[PDB]
Amino acid sequence: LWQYWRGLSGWNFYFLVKFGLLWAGYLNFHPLLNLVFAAFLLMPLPRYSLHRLRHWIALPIGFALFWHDTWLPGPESIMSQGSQVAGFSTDYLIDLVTRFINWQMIGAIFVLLVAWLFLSQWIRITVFVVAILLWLNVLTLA
Amino acid sequence: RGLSGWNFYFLVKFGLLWAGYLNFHPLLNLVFAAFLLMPLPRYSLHRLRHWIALPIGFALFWHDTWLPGPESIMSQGSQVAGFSTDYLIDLVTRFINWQMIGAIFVLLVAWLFLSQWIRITVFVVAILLWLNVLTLA
Amino acid sequence: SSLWQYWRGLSGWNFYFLVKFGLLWAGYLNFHPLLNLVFAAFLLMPLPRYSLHRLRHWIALPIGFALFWHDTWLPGPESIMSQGSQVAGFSTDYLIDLVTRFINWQMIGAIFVLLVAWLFLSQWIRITVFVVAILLWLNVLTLA
Amino acid sequence: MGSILTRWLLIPPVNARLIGRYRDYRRHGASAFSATLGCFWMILAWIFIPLEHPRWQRIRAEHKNLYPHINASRPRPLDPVRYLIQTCWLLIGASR
Repeated sequence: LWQYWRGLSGWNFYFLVKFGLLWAGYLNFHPLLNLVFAAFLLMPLPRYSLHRLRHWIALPIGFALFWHDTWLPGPESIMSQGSQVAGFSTDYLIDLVTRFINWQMIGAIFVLLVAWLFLSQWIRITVFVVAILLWLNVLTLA
Repeated sequence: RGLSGWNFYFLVKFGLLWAGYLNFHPLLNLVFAAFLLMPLPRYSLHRLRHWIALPIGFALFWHDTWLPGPESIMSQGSQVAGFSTDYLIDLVTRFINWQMIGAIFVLLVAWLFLSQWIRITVFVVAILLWLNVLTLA
Repeated sequence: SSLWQYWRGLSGWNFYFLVKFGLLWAGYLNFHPLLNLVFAAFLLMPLPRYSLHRLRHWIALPIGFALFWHDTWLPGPESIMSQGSQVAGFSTDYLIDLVTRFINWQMIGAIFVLLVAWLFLSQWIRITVFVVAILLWLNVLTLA
Repeated sequence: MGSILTRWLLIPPVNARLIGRYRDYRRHGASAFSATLGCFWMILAWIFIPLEHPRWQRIRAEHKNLYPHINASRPRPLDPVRYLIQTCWLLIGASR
């Protein structure tokens, strides 16, 4: 089964971003759910097809989980209030978007991406991600 | 050949014990563990043991849980047959702590990963022995 | 195809950052640590294709300039355009005098010395490691 | 560290690999203490460093050239520090 354990690949970056956001105070982090998700991603699958399937399944799940961890209104609230947003002029929407998007945060995420690309070659980032996840869970239980 | 898949069984029990969901009977579980560790030379005896152990393990786990005895369910089961499918689903969702399920899953993955490096049986037996000592002290 | 053959040091941009650090130290620059880091990250990003590298340099030049201008207290291009019509009325002699007053020959000489130092040191040491370390350090100081 | 303890704690393939290596270190004149520590560090390196990656393969292949002062077959307790220092040197003033 040793040969079938494949590190969190691109999902390492997903978690790093989450950690960064948690640290910045933008995320309500649910430690156990994220650990379960990580466990799901680390689970040893022998077949290449199962790996593809996992990636496909993991993408929506990861997104959902990320959203859940965010302070963002549920898709239901957006759908019910979305009809009010459709009446906003394009200029207002752009203004809202520019105010909402912190270009500094985007830049940080980018820097993190480059760092991750660079570090993933030297160090097993998965080990750290899992360690931090374990640690965060322990903190929530203590 | 070590406690193979039964290591996970005990780990789950330990986890539940720690969470307060299980009344752990240390002696019965030790005996069960001893039964599982007994060296059998033949591959067939190993299969038999697994078959026997499955009902015993389940019985023991149930016994260790706060769940109503099969007798109580059978006697009250006729009252549950009248419940609408929606109520049953609601009851089931309320009863199942999705967090616990997730924890068990995580434990499983951890166990699969660690079992490749370390003999988990040694730890399980050590904890069992320790828990028995605590109950006698 | 290990993305690795494609990691190239900050080459000439090392000098750009050194100059910035020197100016920051002299108190002439309001250094925005995160933006400069992002820029550095952009420059370090691994690109497999030679064409993408050329493109990066082309893009990086205006960005680097813009960022350098931003980090300086210099009036925004808008202020210059709106007040520029007032500067067009200045006699060539005045403009030269203003320029001579504005340009500190000592600072130009320092930049030149820094350039020579960099060319010389770059032969022995990887300056990129230092530039990135200082950038990271400056960012940490702003967060502490 | 043929110690009954490793036989009890580690699975047979892992134990066999560790013992093989340990013995290899002993054959090349490493003290028991140094050999154990070497095995420990290796394990740590495997855990944190993707030794399967083409980069680490190249570095391992050129180990004798890059780290002439460190004998891979005779580990010394301060070998990690030596690796760090040398690596720092290679990273900084080492261009020719």
